[PDB]
Amino acid sequence: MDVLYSLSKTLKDARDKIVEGTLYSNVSDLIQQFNQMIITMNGNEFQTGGIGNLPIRNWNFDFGLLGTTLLNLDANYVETARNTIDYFVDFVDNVCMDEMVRESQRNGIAPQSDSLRKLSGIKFKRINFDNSS
Amino acid sequence: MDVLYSLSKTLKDARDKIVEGTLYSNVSDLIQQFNQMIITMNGNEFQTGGIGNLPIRNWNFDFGLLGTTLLNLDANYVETARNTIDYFVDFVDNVCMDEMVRESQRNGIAPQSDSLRKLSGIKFKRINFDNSSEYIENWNLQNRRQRTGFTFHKPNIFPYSASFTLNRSQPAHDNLMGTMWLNAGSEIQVAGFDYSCAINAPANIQQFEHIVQLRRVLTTATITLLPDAERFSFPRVINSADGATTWYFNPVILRPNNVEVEFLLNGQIINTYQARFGTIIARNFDTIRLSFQLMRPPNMTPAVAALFPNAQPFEHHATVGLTLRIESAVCESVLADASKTMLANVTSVRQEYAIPVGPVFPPGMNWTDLITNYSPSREDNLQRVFTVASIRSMLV
Amino acid sequence: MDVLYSLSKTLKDARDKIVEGTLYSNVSDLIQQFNQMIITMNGNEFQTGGIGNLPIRNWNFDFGLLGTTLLNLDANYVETARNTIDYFVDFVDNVCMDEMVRESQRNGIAPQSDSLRKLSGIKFKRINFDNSSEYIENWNLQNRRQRTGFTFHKPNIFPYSASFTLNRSQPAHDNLMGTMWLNAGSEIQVAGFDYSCAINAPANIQQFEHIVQLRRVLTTATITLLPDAERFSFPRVINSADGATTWYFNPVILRPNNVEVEFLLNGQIINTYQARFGTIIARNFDTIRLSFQLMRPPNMTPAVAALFPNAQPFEHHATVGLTLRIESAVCESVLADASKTMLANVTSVRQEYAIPVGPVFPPGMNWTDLITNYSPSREDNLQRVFTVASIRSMLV
Amino acid sequence: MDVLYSLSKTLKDARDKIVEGTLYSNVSDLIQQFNQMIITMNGNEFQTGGIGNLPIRNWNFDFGLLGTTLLNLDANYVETARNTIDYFVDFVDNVCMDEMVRESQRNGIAPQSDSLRKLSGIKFKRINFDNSSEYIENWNLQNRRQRTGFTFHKPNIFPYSASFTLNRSQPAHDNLMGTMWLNAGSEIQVAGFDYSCAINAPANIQQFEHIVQLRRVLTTATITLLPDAERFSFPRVINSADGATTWYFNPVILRPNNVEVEFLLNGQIINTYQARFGTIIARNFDTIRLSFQLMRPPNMTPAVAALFPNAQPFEHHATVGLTLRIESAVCESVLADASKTMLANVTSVRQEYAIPVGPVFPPGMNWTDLITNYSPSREDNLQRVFTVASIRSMLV
Amino acid sequence: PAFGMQRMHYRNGDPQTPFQIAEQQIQNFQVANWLHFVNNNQFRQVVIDGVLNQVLNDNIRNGHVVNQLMEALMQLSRQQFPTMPVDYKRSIQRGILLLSNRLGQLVDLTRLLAYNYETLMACITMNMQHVQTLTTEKLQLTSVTSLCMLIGNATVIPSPQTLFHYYNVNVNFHSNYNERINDAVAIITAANRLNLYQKKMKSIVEDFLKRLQIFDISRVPDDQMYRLRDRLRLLPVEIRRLDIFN
Ligand SMILES: [Cl-]
Ligand SMILES: [Zn+2]
Ligand SMILES: [Zn+2]
Ligand SMILES: [Zn+2]
Ligand SMILES: [Zn+2]
Repeated sequence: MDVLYSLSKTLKDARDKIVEGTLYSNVSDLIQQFNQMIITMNGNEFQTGGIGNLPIRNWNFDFGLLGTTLLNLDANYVETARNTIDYFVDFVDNVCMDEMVRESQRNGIAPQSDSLRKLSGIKFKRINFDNSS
Repeated sequence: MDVLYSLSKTLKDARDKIVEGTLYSNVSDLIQQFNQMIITMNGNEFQTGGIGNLPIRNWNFDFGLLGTTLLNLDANYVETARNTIDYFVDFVDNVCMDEMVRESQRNGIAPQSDSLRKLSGIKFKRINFDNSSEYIENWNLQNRRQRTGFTFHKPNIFPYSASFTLNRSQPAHDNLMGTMWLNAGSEIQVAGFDYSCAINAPANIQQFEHIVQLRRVLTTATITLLPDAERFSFPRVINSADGATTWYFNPVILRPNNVEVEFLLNGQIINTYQARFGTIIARNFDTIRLSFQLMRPPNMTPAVAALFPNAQPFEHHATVGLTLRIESAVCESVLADASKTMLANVTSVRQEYAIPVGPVFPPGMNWTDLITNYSPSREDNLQRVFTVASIRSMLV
Repeated sequence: MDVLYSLSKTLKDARDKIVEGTLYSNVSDLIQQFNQMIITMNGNEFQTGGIGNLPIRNWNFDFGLLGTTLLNLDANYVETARNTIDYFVDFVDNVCMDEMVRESQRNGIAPQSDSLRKLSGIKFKRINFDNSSEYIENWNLQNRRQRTGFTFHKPNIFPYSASFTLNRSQPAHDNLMGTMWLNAGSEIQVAGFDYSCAINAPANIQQFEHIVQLRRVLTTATITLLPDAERFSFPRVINSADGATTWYFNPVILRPNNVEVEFLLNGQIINTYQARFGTIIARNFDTIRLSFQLMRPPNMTPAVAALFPNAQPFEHHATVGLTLRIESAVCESVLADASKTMLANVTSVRQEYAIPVGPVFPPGMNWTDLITNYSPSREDNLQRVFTVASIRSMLV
Repeated sequence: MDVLYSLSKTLKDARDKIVEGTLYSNVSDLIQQFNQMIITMNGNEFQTGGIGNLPIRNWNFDFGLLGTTLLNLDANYVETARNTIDYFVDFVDNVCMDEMVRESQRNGIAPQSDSLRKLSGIKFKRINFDNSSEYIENWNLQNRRQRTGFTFHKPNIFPYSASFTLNRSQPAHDNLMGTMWLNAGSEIQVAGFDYSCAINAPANIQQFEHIVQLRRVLTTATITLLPDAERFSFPRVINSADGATTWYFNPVILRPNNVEVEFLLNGQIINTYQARFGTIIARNFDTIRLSFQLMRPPNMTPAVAALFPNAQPFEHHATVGLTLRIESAVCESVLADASKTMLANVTSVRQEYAIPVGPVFPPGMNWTDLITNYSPSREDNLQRVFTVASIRSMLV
Repeated sequence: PAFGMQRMHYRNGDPQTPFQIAEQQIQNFQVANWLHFVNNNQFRQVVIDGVLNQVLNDNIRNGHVVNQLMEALMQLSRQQFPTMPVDYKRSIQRGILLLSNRLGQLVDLTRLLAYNYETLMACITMNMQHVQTLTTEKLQLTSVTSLCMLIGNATVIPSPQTLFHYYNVNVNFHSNYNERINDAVAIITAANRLNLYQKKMKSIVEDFLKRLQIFDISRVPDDQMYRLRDRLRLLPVEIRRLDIFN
């Protein structure tokens, strides 16, 4: 849950902060968090399930890191970031939907969908950051 | 818009964060953003306000920067910052007011005032940073034509409408069958009245219908549905449909029967609730169809039997009611609502400066007329001025 | 879309420019664009789908580049280029067909076919070049939320409707007052008939009003307005509103009186033409109000005075008319018109391969049903399929 | 005009071609042309507006060139180009609107707005490049004293006129011989009616003639000629010529006899069509002469023989007709037509900004009044504003 | 020349520097953004512990802005140089890349320079007033080339004893300056209050300047000597000296 929340929070921050013309000092920590997310997610396969009419979806992560070395973000940077962000947002939305439609009588606080159970592994704990909501 | 929002956000962050005693590492990025704003604005002349009674104001920027190597901010530092902050807040407020009082039929989403047009230049794009507010986020997503929605607590989606329809009528208005409804804000109160209590209706059941077509699609909406309409449950004297004569309504409330709510989108049944009261969820709809029925109680106690005779005169009129309150919803377009101040802010600015009526909005920013005729051009202009009003309320 | 359009545009340029004897300098830039397309497409597998009766087709690209060695193109060069172009045209036409026969309710503007989804990947952006067509220009402007413009000669904006309203009627249908209209395509023919010739009207004037709501806003519209309505000026036997009986209409045409044509936007008056006939301009409107009057002639010659008695029976029913043709207009949404072939191409492709009815379009691609219920989802899907149809018609 | 068109054409090419991913070789010449535009416009101040409600707008041009080297265009390149293009497109739109709202009796072809007069200076001639549109091409050909040609689908060459002439008449208006016609746009319906059915006409034939003088010569004109006139073939209560009384018309349509359509130039017969219907070609003419005869049927059936008595009263009036529709023609002068929007654009711009009536055009740019008195000064001003409107349409 | 632009006909006395004009006239984002930084990388003023300090933009202190420079000059290495003879173009681009490919060393050098500046500036006690001086220190750009092409990764910071010595010399100079000001003011005010109208305050000012130890008094212009007298007259007398005088 905290990992899914951190993925979503990183993506929302990236959508709000990685904008054309902005100073790199506005996004440095966000860029580091985003790259940590990409590194942790790269190489992992996910399947969002086919409960009900929810389509079965498969997700593969092989993305380049967001660049440093710009004083101000330009349009090329925003375009690359937007491609990656759009894919990640689609994945996180599908994971959230797949979790939202499941339930168990006992241990109902624990994750139910396969993707969120996978994301509960230790290897993804690196993604986790500010849990402020 | 992004640049104006970034200016306002920088000024708000400067007010909140550039405070006495704070670690410089708390403010380093903000100080950099603030200095970039100063640098970008220095040497630029702006003119705001040549419309209505909004006075002509000229803005020049020759401000110094803020230091970058002390460890803790002191009172000297805050004093150095505050005068610049005040001038910039005044400028941003005037730019927002200048934009709010302007409209265009062709490109209402595009900037209208001179200052916001100059701020659309590429050189000012360096000021742009974290666009995290709901309105600016929706602005950026809508510019990209991505799916994005505004979240409203009690959206004012229904134009004010207190009307009635008579299915059975005659000049004396003593045996009337029909419906009366109030549509206001996020509330629908509807009531079907039968004066004969469906005495001669087939199966002693009288069906009432009410259709409300929303001007914009609502999604993920929470609805409270209660089985009475307190607005149409007391004696009333009501004008005739042409205003020639007044008729009398003397309700006695019976519980509505076969209560059905159909939330529809493009004429398709999306959500259906039968005999369900309290909280219901309508995921995606543009039309609300309420079907209800007055059923004669087959068994009546002597008082109840006296209320409803077999034939005229009918003095106690059998009424069934429904109340529908949209507590919260999501709409891809902007709307007035009970929580926000955007509409009120824009109206206040327009009234305080005697803005002449333009070709987009109704006079006085009347919401009933605006939501009755919520055209795409009106939606564009309204999103622009509401985003500007949200940017202004960040500082004022 | 931009990539698919660029592919088709490159193929069309190659077909028109790679001809025997032509200077290489005539084609150098085209050859570079074509070779870039070859490089980008090489090694990519595509499948055009099997919806309906469209055959499943697989596409593999392993083509060599076009040569750069000739000063003038010879026949061998043209033949090699023709072979490669033929394969690419087959692929683009199949992709366009696979896109046209698909629709979506959630995101109907987004690509639906798998190949167009693959072509939206960044790797294919190198193919993209000159987007000069009206439909691709509108597509790109819409993607940026800019003011779009589609120019239509005789836009098919009115759904077919041949109806009448009787404001005064009786079961024998001999003293009838009302209107009959045909709304078809770009044409409106309306006619107000009074059987008593306004003998007992308050000032010997019978007012008729016709309100036509356009499903989309039209701008820069050239409109021919003519006094008579030739369609409602001959004897007719007309079904009753419930189809129970048939009534008789024996028109005699008088000159319409106080002809007032209003073009309204958001219920506000934009254009007004009083007693004006011929060509008029409606700059921006979404509603047409035609108000006309049957005025009893104050003076009549004996034959005229004989046509119109003082009381029933009435044999010659005084009819006034109006005809309103939209010759040209501009709309922000796509529409069928009398010149463009987008709708016909989409319909022909859907019928040729027996595409099952989907959740967006009416079950024949029938235009009356589509324009009657022109929802935003329908508009999105229609813009997509019309853009793809234009891209296809560049090659096929 | 050539310079303004070159600005607009450069901007349109830049919009269509400077796109993400495209090869630099696709745009190299365009990039040079765009840079030349920037160089020529730099350091110049322009003012537009200040007439009617058109706002005053100042334009200052200080833009850099595009010098970046790339194999393919990226987002940075496109965004820089887009900023420059947006400013230039706004400027060109304002210059076009400023020129479209102005007129002069003397030298109405010459530029009227200050910005366009400044753009006519020699220093701006460097901007000039490809002039390929019909309107600018005709402008250049005319400036060269070369024969120009505007092609029109359904030219609006006939001013609206629904009139009649009575050759035999009396106060009772019961024994009338004459003609009635509608000349509207590209259509001419004419009908000769004899109430006696040529009972006493020499040889039992009544000859009708109708001369329509075109305000400008038409060439290469495709005409559809149909025997009957559906507009004058139903019962009609028509007004008196002076308006004192009304007369009655009860047509029974006979096929026109000895039909002769003569297309004349300077009173000489260029084309003649005798008993020919359907598509005909009038190659060059300024006048149309329609001559048609009502020939009393020598042999009638009893139902026919009963409609035409020997003497008055005459109840069924023998009407012959003709319909003449110019589907396409070529005129040396500019005209409204069914497919184009230049007139509509000019009228819309004048109405939206409340342009006061000037000394050249009629109020509201009414096409009937304009084309009835199509004077050389009016023609010059109209060609100017139509060329400007075509230039504006390329961008707006 | 890289972007094919017409050479700048710059005019002396223009309120804009050549780089300020170029920033507006150049459309490439790498070069324009680096130019924008250069156009605005002036000292910021801040008072720390009652001492005015000239401090740097944080992007200099962390060295991040060198990346932007790298970006700009990488763009310059890709440019066509339209009319330039190709051997000269190759040489220019390869020299650009010589600086470009030392990005890590240049970031390290910028950080080292900024850290040394800040640490040594901590030891300054008199306000760092920025004025354009009559004479300058001549800096060879070849020495800049040496520093940029030869710096390694060996960090060198001021020694603590070096910092203490620098601070002590600054404090001694500041204290002596104040004490000589006080002595001069006390003597001038005493001479005036004692009605010593033949006393020449010029000798007092000369003694004060000589005791400041860093002035060759023979090369002090007369107008500045008299201005110094005038400013010394306006100052109040230090409490201990004034009490002794009373
Ligand atoms: Cl509440
Ligand atoms: Zn509340
Ligand atoms: Zn009533
Ligand atoms: Zn009927
Ligand atoms: Zn007459």
